[PDB]
Amino acid sequence: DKTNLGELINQGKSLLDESVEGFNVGEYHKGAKDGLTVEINKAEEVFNKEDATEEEINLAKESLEGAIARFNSLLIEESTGDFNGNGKIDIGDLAMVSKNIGSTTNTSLDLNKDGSIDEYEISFINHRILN
Amino acid sequence: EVTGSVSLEALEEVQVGENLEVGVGIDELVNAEAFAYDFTLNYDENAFEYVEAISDDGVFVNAKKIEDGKVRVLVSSLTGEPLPAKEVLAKVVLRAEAKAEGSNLSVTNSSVGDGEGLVHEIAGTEKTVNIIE
Ligand SMILES: [Ca+2]
Ligand SMILES: [Ca+2]
Ligand SMILES: [Cl-]
Repeated sequence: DKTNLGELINQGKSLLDESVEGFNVGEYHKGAKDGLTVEINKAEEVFNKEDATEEEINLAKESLEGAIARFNSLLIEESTGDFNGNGKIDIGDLAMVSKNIGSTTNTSLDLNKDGSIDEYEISFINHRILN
Repeated sequence: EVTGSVSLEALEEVQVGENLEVGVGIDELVNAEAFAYDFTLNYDENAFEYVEAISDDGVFVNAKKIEDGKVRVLVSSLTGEPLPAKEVLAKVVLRAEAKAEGSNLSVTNSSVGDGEGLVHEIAGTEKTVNIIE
């Protein structure tokens, strides 16, 4: 039985259909759509016929559900990049990214969730402040 | 108690059709370190047009025109170290369009952020420039 796996695949494709990457509120961080696509394809492979065992199907559902969660976590919100959490995005927030450039331990400052703080975060904060 | 002041350098005289690079930095910052810097450059749009903002590779710069004669600039360190004082951090490139005497260049609305994300105001500065034919 692959009904639920197929349902999750269709949820993922719908997220792709409806989403755009960019720097603005309601958009997703660069790479979000590529990442979700890789995971949908993994799930699609298991979905496609043959002798997939119920455990293979279950692992695939689990991984794709995690991928959907990760995609949603990459949604840019009003407060994204307001780090000290003082209600606005300003030069203090840009300074926090700068001080922490190269950090692999600051997993609230890692906006695109790629594992480190670099020019992406700098570029994002500059864009939000000025626009 | 944090105090500080902007630095501003440019040629004292340029001719119509020549670029004026206006170099902005931090003259002094007391009781804080700055990893990012937010300032506004004011100029006379009757004398100059705004072209772009540039920087050397230890610093990231983005700027946006607010209105004629007013450009907001953001500077941040790429080095893992604070922005240094007594160095040009960003240059705002203006282009001379018309003759002018004692045309004012001023930096206002200037503040810095520290490593912990705290913001501090710093004092602006001004100088004049002549545009000749
Ligand atoms: Ca903030
Ligand atoms: Ca990152
Ligand atoms: Cl400003």
